[PDB]
Amino acid sequence: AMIIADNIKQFHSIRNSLIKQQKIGFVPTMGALHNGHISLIKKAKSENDVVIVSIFVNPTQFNNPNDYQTYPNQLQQDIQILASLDVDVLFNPSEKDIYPDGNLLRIEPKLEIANILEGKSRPGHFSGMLTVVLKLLQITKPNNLYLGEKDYQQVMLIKQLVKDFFINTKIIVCPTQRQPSGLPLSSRNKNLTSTDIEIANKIYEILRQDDFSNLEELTNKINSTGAKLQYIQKLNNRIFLAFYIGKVRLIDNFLKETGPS
Amino acid sequence: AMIIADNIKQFHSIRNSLIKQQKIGFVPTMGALHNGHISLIKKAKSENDVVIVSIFVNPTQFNNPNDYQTYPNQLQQDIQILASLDVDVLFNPSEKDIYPDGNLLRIEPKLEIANILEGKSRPGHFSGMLTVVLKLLQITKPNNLYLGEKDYQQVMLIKQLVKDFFINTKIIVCPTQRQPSGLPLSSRNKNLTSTDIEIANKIYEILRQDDFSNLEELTNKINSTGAKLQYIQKLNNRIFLAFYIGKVRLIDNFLKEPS
Ligand SMILES: Nc1ncnc2c1ncn2[C@@H]1O[C@H](COP(=O)(O)OP(=O)(O)NP(=O)(O)O)[C@@H](O)[C@H]1O
Ligand SMILES: Nc1ncnc2c1ncn2[C@@H]1O[C@H](COP(=O)(O)OP(=O)(O)NP(=O)(O)O)[C@@H](O)[C@H]1O
Ligand code: PRO
Ligand code: PRO
Ligand SMILES: [Mg+2]
Repeated sequence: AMIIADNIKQFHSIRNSLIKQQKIGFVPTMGALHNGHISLIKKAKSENDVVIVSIFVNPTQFNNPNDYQTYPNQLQQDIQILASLDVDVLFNPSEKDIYPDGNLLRIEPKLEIANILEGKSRPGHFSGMLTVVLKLLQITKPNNLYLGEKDYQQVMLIKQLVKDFFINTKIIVCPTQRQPSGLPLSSRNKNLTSTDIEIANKIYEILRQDDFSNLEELTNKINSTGAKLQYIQKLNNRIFLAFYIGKVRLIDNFLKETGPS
Repeated sequence: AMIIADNIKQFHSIRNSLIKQQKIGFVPTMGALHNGHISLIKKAKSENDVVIVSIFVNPTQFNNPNDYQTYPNQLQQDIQILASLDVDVLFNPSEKDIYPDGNLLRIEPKLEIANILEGKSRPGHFSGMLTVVLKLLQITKPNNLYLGEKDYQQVMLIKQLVKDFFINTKIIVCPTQRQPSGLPLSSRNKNLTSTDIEIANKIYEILRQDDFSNLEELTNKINSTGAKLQYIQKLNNRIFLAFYIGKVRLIDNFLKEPS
């Protein structure tokens, strides 16, 4: 019963079948679906008449090519996961349908929140994500859109985007889903070995009780577990970080006062 | 009968009060209307049930400050003109309206056609225009967009923009309106002096005979008029050129065989 639009043409026909009198939620993803994804969907299903999920791994937002090839995909499973949530439409285009001409027109952010943290760390990542998210919104024309708090600046950036471009959509920000350790669910977590999860869980032991008072000391702890701490910083009440375990790269942010978990 | 909407909110309630059975044409402009502009509008009135003209001078497209200070305002004369055309809606917003938070998000082109001609001589300009046109379209949501062939690159660029961003609007291209001399109707012309105006026509009488076989010579000819030629080239079947007369900056493009 879930419909699958494999290309834009299919999706357009579906999309122009629905009335305006009714509510369309949209959850975009790169697939390899986990409990975090699933939470956004559920919430979408609670608030809307039609739920659209897209799965596209957008090339232009990967600054790291090996990351791009390394990126997990299991579509047949994602479809099964998606159909067991009674998702109405899976939009699953190819690069060729999103970028018929290649990437010739791009959103380039100039803001402070764009030059820090994830923005400094992955150059061009934000441009790419902003370009695809604009295109996805234009295609899906949703009433409601669901985003994880996990990628915080992503949310800010998309909030500005829909404002600046006069896109009529509510943005709902969903809380980050975590493991008991406090470790946030991530698709790239599939790529980490048993040895790494050990480290990862160690890191979160450290984070779970720590002051955040002294940041240089914490880096030292985290770097000692074998992961490479990339950035860690305080903004308002909130801590942000990124780090590598092996070749797998993970980000997190949470309220300083409460978290992770 | 013409609604003048000086802000987005006013404009929205107007935009969304309209039926699907009505076709909306849009003619974006920077104001200071001349017959070039009119020609576009006369063509929109003919193909549409509702015509929307906008006047916004977009700061973001200007790569020269004095060009921006220079840029001609006749707002009241423009309202008049737009009224004797029986234009339905005049949308003329302010900067706060269009860039509520400043200019944070930009359309940036990477293609050759944005790296040549007007693109070299006006850095930042194409990104500026693309951003405003995107906003303008996202706001007006029209069926038909009317653009002049005079800004050729821009036309090409807006054609890309529309296709890349999945906006359903037809692009309709309209022929350059000219003075008898062949000089293209232009807003900045209202800045030419009476003698500068005669220099323009000299330049165009020179263009009216050239086989365009030697451009350095055509160049020296143009420059001997007092003008300062910025560039001239053939790409495909056409000439593109731009030049200065004093402070005023003008451009053209046409088939090798400006009538
Ligand atoms: N643990 C999570 N809790 C809540 N939302 C999440 C979580 N993880 C991801 N999301 C959101 O799901 C959407 C898709 O994430 P996704 O695009 O698939 O790529 P990613 O962030 O680079 N790798 P991943 O960690 O799986 O998201 C985004 O809005 C994410 O913020
Ligand atoms: N002489 C002309 N003939 C036909 N169309 C024109 C002419 N001049 C301008 N237009 C078009 O009218 C629309 C608005 O132009 P405009 O906003 O005034 O920017 P512009 O290129 O600086 N125009 P201008 O300064 O008047 O030459 C654009 O699509 C133009 O290409
Ligand atoms: O462009 C993307 O892929 C990001 C990921 C979550 C939704 N938006
Ligand atoms: O209106 C504008 O912003 C310019 C001139 C017409 C098309 N682009
Ligand atoms: Mg994913």
